[PDB]
Amino acid sequence: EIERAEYERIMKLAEQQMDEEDRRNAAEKKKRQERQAAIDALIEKEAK
Amino acid sequence: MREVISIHVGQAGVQIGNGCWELYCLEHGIQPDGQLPDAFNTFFSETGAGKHVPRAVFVDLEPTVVDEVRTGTYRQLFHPEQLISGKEDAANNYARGHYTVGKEIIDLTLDRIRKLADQCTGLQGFLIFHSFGGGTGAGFGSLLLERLSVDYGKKSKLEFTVYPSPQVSTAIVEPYNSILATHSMIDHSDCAFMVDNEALYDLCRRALDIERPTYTNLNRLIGQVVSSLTASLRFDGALNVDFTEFQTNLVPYARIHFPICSYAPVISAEKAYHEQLSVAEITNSLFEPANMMVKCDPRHGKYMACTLLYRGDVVPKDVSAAVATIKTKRTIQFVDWCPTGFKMGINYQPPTVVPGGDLAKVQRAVCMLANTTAIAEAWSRLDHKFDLMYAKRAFVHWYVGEGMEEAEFPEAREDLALLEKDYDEVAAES
Amino acid sequence: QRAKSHYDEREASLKEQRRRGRAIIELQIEEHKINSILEAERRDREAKALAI
Amino acid sequence: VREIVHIQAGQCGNQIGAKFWEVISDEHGIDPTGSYHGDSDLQLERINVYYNEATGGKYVPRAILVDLEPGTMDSVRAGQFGQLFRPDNFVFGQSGAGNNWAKGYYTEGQELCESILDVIRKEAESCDCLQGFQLVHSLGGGTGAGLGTLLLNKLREEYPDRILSTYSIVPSPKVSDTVVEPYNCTLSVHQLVESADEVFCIDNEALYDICFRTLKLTTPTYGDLNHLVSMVMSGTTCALRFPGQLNSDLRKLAVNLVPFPRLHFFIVGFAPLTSRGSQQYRALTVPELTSQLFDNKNMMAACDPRRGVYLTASAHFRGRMSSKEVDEQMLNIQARNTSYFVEWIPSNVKSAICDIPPRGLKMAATFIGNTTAFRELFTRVDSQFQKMYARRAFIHWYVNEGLETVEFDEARSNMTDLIQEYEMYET
Ligand SMILES: Nc1nc2c(ncn2[C@@H]2O[C@H](COP(=O)(O)OP(=O)(O)OP(=O)(O)O)[C@@H](O)[C@H]2O)c(=O)[nH]1
Ligand SMILES: Nc1nc2c(ncn2[C@@H]2O[C@H](COP(=O)(O)OP(=O)(O)O)[C@@H](O)[C@H]2O)c(=O)[nH]1
Ligand SMILES: [Mg+2]
Repeated sequence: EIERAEYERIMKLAEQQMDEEDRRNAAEKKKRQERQAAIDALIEKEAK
Repeated sequence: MREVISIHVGQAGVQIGNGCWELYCLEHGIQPDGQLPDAFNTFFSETGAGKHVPRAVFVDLEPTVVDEVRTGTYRQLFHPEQLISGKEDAANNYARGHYTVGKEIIDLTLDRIRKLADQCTGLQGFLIFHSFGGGTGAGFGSLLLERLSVDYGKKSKLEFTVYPSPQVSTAIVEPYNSILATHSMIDHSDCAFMVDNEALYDLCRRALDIERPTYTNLNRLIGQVVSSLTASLRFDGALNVDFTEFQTNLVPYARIHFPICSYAPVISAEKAYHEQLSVAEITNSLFEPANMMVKCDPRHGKYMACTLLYRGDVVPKDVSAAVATIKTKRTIQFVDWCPTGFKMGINYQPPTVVPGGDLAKVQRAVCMLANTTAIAEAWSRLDHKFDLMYAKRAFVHWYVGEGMEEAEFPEAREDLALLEKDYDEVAAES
Repeated sequence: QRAKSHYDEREASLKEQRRRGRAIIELQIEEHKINSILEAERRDREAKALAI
Repeated sequence: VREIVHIQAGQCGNQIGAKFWEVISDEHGIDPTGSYHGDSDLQLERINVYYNEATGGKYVPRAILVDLEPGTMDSVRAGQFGQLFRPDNFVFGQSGAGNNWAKGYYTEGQELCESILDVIRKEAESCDCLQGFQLVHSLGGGTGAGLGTLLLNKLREEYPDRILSTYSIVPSPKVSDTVVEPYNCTLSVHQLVESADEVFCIDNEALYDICFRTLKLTTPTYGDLNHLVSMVMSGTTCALRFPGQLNSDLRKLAVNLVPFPRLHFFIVGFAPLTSRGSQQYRALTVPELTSQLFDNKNMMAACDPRRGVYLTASAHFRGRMSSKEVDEQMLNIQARNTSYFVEWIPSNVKSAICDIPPRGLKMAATFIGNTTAFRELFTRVDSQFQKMYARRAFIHWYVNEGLETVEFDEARSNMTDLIQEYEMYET
């Protein structure tokens, strides 16, 4: 059992790795576009 | 695909609309020319090359405010046929706008609205704005709603109107127009949100360091509330909320539809750095009468239906914790026959700000809509003022001469009275 | 199937040309109409100056 | 050859089912595009039970997704396994859900069902055999409640022999998402009692309690909650796909656990759940699993078994363990706690042992229980529905759709009768 748990922990780390990319991409792409729509669109009207 | 038509009446509707479209174009990121440097169908309509056109009709019997938009920076965004301006205003007279002047231009506006709806196949409802004290606002709003009732039948005709302030008033004949509009709105309107100028004036300084705001600052606060209401229809969220969802839950009876509105956190651009603005803070501060946009104390009345709409880093676990703590507040009372009384919806898109502006870069925000019997406090003042006016027949000759029959005034008075008894009967316990 | 995928690409390009034709021509026509007003500058402002 | 058809409805059902397909796909070892790149030969033996093969080395699941509004499926198609589902298996209208049971049953339910039954029939007869259908729907809302009940009634009309096993979420008592939820729950119970054979119900507040108590999840989203429902889903049907020391399918479970036609509502639980930081202190053995399984704090239903008594119970095991140890533990747990078991039914505990453990967990077990504690769940909605029904408030909205006010009285009378039936069988 533990003999296969040695492989099992590695595969769990692989699942954790997939979660890492998915959550990280969902956050990094979301934040900067959100700031652009708010602030960069804001800057135009400040000059206006 | 899925769509809302915006209709604006009178001076306030145009000026409120101008601020809202400023927020909407920024929040999606569409340039003032309609080009770029999604859920566009919700408020934006698409044309040939890159140009976007907004799904709005601006109506006023006075061309002054409309001509400002025609000359203004946003002149290219709006299609010229959407901007309809009359010749002479209703002169703060309900009868003049209802019968004499309004009926001259009514047919043109309805055709424009109907033509717009063809491109808008995903229609779910209409949003309409009025001034209660105004003549064109309230007077033309009644005829427009009455026609639309038979034109479209079962369609959500939501409204957002400015109710007269308890003490601040800028029109002597204001009580006449409000009592006449109230009779018209209570029948056909599906659900009409209420705000007043005086509480907006108080919050614009209490919540943020602006010593002397103008109509511009007030319009931005209104636009923020409308944006959060339509935010669930525009972006992904953990709990999608549609217009029919609000319509079923908010109103328990036909004539008790009138809700109240609130928003939090409203905080200056500097103080936001001092406070965490966690989910507990934004939820707890909503129920305070200071944050109410309608100057009626909830402690006088009771709560029967509440809705929470969240935008930010909201986690569902904190929502349950926040709601549970609210129910432990002995200062807040609920009707026994409505144990739950809460619908909450979560959206991921944060609020968007505007420069030369009043708000801050709040990471998470929340919108609050509720129905309370405290609105009965406001109605009694309007009824009392009207009785003083009609006791000596203060301004009857102006309204009668414009075609309106005198027999309507007692009828509208009875309708307000029946609403007052209906609110009292509902608030009664058993 | 891939061949019709490029065939779908041809349809997309043609439907793009449909918008491009209006996109450029209708803008040009308005520019010419503005220059017609530039002609109206001299047929009126200076001609009525001759009327003065 | 015991293929099971999977059906989803509503936002809640579609998201949970989407998480279910991720777990079952990972269990067999199927790439998100439908091609096999697994690791063992035993994975291919009975893959037909949940998948159809599209010539080319691609597997298409026996799944149907239904929603009244198109918003939910946009996330589903954008998901990791969105492409797996058949494009013609997406059946939906273009009207809002409305959060109304009567609207979801009479206005849009009639129009959608005529389109849905053909897809179900096309999926049902595509396989040589079909033991029963599998449904995930929400009782609290309008779409999942009304559409689920209507589709269950229609399936019972067409397939009397098949086992209609359904999974549902009962509205939470304290902090729930809907004002008018008791109306939908009360109306849905009437059809759910008489139509479905096997029923499982989950309380969301129990999920939050379980997640925070055990797994120390600082930020519990809907994903982990949907994930927990997935292991309950996967462990339920583990026997059909793989061998073991004792085989038990859905029909075995229904005959063993259902003593009477109206007592078939079940609660579920899964083990082992351990804190991700302190999981390296647990020498997990069969006695440890039994303690975790039978513990009240690990039950996915917000009803304490100690407040009532048990009627039937069953435990499914996964992995390589001794059959004597399971039997000895099972006898010991029955003898030690005789206060909660009826005297007239000895040996109320049924066993089932599959051979292959799930991924990530060297050995696992699943519990399904039936008890008289169900009265508390029905008590909460009954009191809330009575309060709502007192002042005639929201009857108005349901009147405009076509529902008669007497339907509330019939539904409450039926549910109260079920409460009484659970009460008198306690003796
Ligand atoms: N909050 C807010 N209120 C406004 C704004 N503009 C106008 N109003 C309100 O509009 C009300 C009356 O509007 P008027 O223009 O005088 O009347 P009307 O509704 O257009 O009808 P007419 O009498 O024909 O002009 C006033 O009580 C104002 O409070 C605005 O920009 N913001
Ligand atoms: N566990 C879980 N619950 C959910 C999820 N999505 C929605 N819910 C809950 O389900 C209820 C609404 O269900 P819904 O699908 O809208 O019902 P419907 O309108 O009849 O289809 C709400 O109380 C939500 O809190 C999810 O992904 N997981
Ligand atoms: Mg005006």
